[PDB]
Amino acid sequence: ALTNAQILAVIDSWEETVGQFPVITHHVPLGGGLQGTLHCYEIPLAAPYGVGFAKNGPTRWQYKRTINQVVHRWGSHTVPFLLEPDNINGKTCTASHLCHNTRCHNPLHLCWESLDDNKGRNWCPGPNGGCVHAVVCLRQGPLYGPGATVAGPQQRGSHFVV
Amino acid sequence: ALTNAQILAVIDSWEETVGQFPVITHHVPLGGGLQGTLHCYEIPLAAPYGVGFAKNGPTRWQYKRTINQVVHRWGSHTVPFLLEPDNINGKTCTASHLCHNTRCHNPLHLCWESLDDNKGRNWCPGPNGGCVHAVVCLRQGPLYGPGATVAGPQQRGSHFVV
DNA sequence: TTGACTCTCTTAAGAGAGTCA
DNA sequence: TTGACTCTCTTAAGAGAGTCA
Ligand code: NA
Ligand code: NA
Ligand SMILES: [Zn+2]
Ligand SMILES: [Zn+2]
Ligand SMILES: [Zn+2]
Ligand SMILES: [Zn+2]
Repeated sequence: ALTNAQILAVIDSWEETVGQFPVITHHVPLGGGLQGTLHCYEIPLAAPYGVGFAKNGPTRWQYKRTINQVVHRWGSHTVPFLLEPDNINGKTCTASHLCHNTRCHNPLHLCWESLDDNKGRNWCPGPNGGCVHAVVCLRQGPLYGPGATVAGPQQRGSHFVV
Repeated sequence: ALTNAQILAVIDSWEETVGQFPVITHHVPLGGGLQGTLHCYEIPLAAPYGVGFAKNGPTRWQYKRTINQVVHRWGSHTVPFLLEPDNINGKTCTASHLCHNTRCHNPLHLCWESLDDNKGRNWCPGPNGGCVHAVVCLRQGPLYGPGATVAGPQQRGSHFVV
C-alpha cells in the first residue's frame, strides 16, 4: 500500500504463498565445464495458482491485495523489491531471473536491475566461466555460445577497410 | 524475381554509394584493457543520404532499385547478404553491427545471424577479452561490465533455499 | 525511376490496467 | 474480497510496405 509497515506486510504474505509453490530441482551449467543445482518455486501451469496470484499472459502473472478496501496490484516478481528505488540513472528497474526460469518466483533467484542488465545475463559465461556481474549470476546464460552465424563480414570490391 | 547476376549488380551499386559516405575513425575497447580502431562509413543525419537511400525510421533506412520496371526495396544493412540463406535453425537472419554504430553501413562491420545472436554481442568481452563467437567480434560490447544492480537475491523470512 | 516522407510489425526479456463471477 | 480471465504497452536489437510528385 502506502506505509512502510504495509509494504512489509505485502512482502511477507507473498513469500508465504510462494513458499508453498511446488519446488522443482534443476541441474544447470555453471561455466568452465562445471554443473550446479538450483531449486525453483514454480507457479502452477493453470489455475488455481495461489492466493493473490492471477495470470495476465502466457508467462506473465500479477499479485494483488486489498488494503484499506482499496486493491493494489503488482507484477508477480516485483513484490520483493517494493521498498527499493524504481529507477537507476533514469532507467527503469525490472525483476531479473538469475535462474532463467520464468515460472519460478523464488526471491533468491531474482534481482532488481535495468532491462539492459537483465537481458545481458542471457549470454553470461556463468559463475565459473568468467561472470563479471557485481551481483553474480547463478548459472551460465542459456544463450552463451559460439552462435550460428550464416555469413560474416565481407565485400565484393575494394572500397572498405575495417 | 531477380536473377543472381542482377542481385550482384545491386550489391555492387550499394557498395559504390556507401563507399562515399563520410568515413569516421573511432577508438574502441577490444577487451583486456586493449584499445583498437574502427573506420565507420556513416549515413548522413538528414536528407539527402545517397543514391537509392531513404529513412523510414529515426535510425532505420532502406535501399531501393527499380529493375525492369519493378521497384525492389531492402533494409539498408541487409544488401550485402542478398546471396546467402535468409534463415537458420528456424530463425530469421538479421544484419548485425559488429561495430555497434547504427548509422554505419560498412559491410566489413556487419554479419548475418539470428536476432538472439545479434543482441548478445552487446555484452561480449571482446576479441581480446575472451569472445567465443565463431564469427569473432570487432570490439568489446558497449554493455559489457559489472552492471548497476540496485538490489540482489534476498528474503525476509526463511521459506526459501537456493 | 527517384527522393523524402508516412505508417505498422518482430523478438524476448520485461510491464500496465479492465471485465466479469 | 478473491479468482479467472481479457486487453495493450516498453525497450533496443532488428524489419516490410504506402503515398505523392
Ligand atoms: Na532475465
Ligand atoms: Na547488434
Ligand atoms: Zn528459479
Ligand atoms: Zn554474469
Ligand atoms: Zn562501423
Ligand atoms: Zn564476441
